[PDB]
Amino acid sequence: NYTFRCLQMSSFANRSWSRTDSVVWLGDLQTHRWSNDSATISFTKPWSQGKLSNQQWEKLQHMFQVYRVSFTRDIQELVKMMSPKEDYPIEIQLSAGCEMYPGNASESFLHVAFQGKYVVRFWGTSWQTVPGAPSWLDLPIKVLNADQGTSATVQMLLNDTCPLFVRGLLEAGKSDLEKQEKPVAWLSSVPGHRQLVCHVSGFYPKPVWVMWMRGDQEQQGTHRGDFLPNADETWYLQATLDVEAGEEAGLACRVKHSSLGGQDIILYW
Amino acid sequence: QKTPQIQVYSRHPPENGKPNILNCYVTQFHPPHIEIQMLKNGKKIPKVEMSDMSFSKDWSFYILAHTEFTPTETDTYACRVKHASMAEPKTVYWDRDM
Ligand SMILES: *[C@@H]1O[C@H](CO)[C@@H](O[C@@H]2O[C@H](CO)[C@@H](O[C@@H]3O[C@H](CO[C@H]4O[C@H](CO)[C@@H](O)[C@H](O)[C@@H]4O)[C@@H](O)[C@H](O[C@H]4O[C@H](CO)[C@@H](O)[C@H](O)[C@@H]4O)[C@@H]3O)[C@H](O)[C@H]2NC(C)=O)[C@H](O)[C@H]1NC(C)=O
Ligand SMILES: *[C@@H]1O[C@H](CO)[C@@H](O[C@@H]2O[C@H](CO)[C@@H](O)[C@H](O)[C@H]2NC(C)=O)[C@H](O)[C@H]1NC(C)=O
Ligand SMILES: CCCCCCCCCCCCCCCC(=O)O
Ligand SMILES: *[C@@H]1O[C@H](CO)[C@@H](O)[C@H](O)[C@H]1NC(C)=O
Repeated sequence: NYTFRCLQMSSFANRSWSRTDSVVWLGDLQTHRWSNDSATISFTKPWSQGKLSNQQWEKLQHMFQVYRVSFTRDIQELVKMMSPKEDYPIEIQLSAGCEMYPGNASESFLHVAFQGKYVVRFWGTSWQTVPGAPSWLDLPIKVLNADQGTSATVQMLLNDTCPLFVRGLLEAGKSDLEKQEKPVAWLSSVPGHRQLVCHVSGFYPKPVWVMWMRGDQEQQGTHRGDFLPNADETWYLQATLDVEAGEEAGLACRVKHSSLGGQDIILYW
Repeated sequence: QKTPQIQVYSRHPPENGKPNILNCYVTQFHPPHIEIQMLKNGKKIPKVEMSDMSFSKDWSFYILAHTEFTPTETDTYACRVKHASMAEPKTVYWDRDM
């Protein structure tokens, strides 16, 4: 079940300074980037064009190129219109894409946050404010909905382009999406109760099991940390256990991960 | 305005004198404007690589910085973050285990 997420981050500091940067994700892998500094979208994977021909990709990119300039001027206009109630600095974020299922695969979304708060979505055939959003958004959204052409394009992109493109991506990026990288683990602790730490790094895909054991008995105090990214598209996770000094003996950290194939890592303290 | 969290950890098991990569993962902050440095003995490392900034489901931003490094037991390493949510830079030291 993969989610394809196009994330836009736009910052408007004043009338003479703004930037828009985007990143695109397929599951936990980055597939595109588009810096304010670049004229065109960059592939971050060899397969990032999915199954689109050179021509279809160029058309889609031209649309995004026009959109980036238009978006910028639109927000500048929305501020002029709504000011002083809403003035700089302004942060706007857009999260758009689709999630693929079995059979006929998809649900699309386009959510918009203003100053870090979710306020607007595209839904059905038009933009709408979400319940609880500030009333000053009323006129800007009516003004935005008056653009029937944009609405038609957004509906197409979400309903048709996004799932088709993503089907092609999943196909073309199959080997990477299914790559297996092996975790490496190591133990440490800080010195009367000791906190024991089992570090596991370099695994891909994300699902993993890590647990402190004493023989076959699971150590219930095992506390799993957050999944942390490495720069090389693998993961890092640590698992800790509070113990009494002179109790570490006998303890072991066991690691199960799909890339190991039955050869679990078991590291004895 | 959300204050950044900082986690510092190595790519591989830290072995003294062996080249490695140290990561500094900065998360849960807003607005996105931020300055991140990685330090060796309190001194800025010039070669630091930064991931593209992104944001989570809750709309808070995150970024990964990393740099090549060789642990020893004579050098300290840290990540230092300047953000509007804090009146002073926050430095967090690599704890030599992580
Ligand atoms: C992209 O995909 C989205 C869905 O995510 C499509 O959105 C739908 O668009 C259609 C038609 O444009 C809408 O259909 C209309 O529904 C009306 C009732 O809407 C409510 O009720 C339904 C449940 O029944 C809810 O799902 C919905 O959210 C609303 O609460 C009907 O009253 C309409 O009937 C009237 O109009 C038609 C002509 O348009 C006449 O034939 C009828 O006799 C009648 O007068 C109509 O059926 C639908 O509501 C939209 N769905 C949602 C969820 O909003 C986009 O159309 C699609 N775009 C493209 C280009 O593919
Ligand atoms: C982000 O990119 C845009 C578009 O390339 C830049 O916008 C231009 O800014 C210049 C100089 O300040 C203006 O004179 C132009 O009119 C702008 N062009 C358009 C079409 O928007 C912008 O400067 C970039 N932002 C940053 C902070 O570097
Ligand atoms: C409304 C977006 C639906 C998705 C349409 C398919 C586009 C796939 C290509 C991804 C590159 C887009 C880069 C982000 C551009 C932006 O949002 O500013
Ligand atoms: C606008 O914001 C930028 C970015 O912080 C700043 O450098 C500049 O001085 C500001 N003032 C104007 C109106 O140019």
